[PDB]
Amino acid sequence: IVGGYTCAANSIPYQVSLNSGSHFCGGSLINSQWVVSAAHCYKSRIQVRLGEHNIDVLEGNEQFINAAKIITHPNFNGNTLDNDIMLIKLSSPATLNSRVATVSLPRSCAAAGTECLISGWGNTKSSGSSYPSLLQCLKAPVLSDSSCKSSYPGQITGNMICVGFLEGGKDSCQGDSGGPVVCNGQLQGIVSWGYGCAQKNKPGVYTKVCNYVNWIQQTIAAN
Amino acid sequence: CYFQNCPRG
Ligand SMILES: [Ca+2]
Repeated sequence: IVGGYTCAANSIPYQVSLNSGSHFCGGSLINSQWVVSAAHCYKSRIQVRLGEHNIDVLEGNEQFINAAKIITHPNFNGNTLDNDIMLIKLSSPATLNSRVATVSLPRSCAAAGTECLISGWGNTKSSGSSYPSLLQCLKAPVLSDSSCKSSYPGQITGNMICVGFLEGGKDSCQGDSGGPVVCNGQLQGIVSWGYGCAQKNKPGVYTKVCNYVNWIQQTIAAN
Repeated sequence: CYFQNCPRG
């Protein structure tokens, strides 16, 4: 997250860190046994870390659970990143408490202008790099579909939404992928891709979660 | 990722 702030200790209890030796992607807890993330974050071996604040120090609220089932959307396209959504079923149920909570799926798609909360342990620099130990937060508005497409000509599908600032400076970045975009307590987006990080006229592009509610519920019910 | 489109993983 570039241009954000350090989140209040465990003020994003639904945030998860996908680990395979080290943090490589984010995700979000939607129920005691399932995590939603980005399909491009796929790996054959994944340890899900819950209740994380400072990913480099054991604080005492963490729960480390191995992923049992890893299911990428059947229509995921690695070249366009269309349908960049993935579901993970934990090997054992997560214990829900004050530091580990689930986030609600959307009842309807978010309207342009809706302010949301984006979070992650990704790069905080637009040039070079700097990875934080503490979870970073960023408040940003959903952009009109028109704006989104004009920023990324011929690259925006109906399954993508832009969230951020055309002026640049504040944005998600490498390491934030799979992370949540929450608007009014509902998961509306998943960190997917973008042109560089925090560049003007190049806001972050996110998976439009409201288009996948049916698929998510059906996949969970079937597995 | 600099001056190009890339996933943010
Ligand atoms: Ca920790």
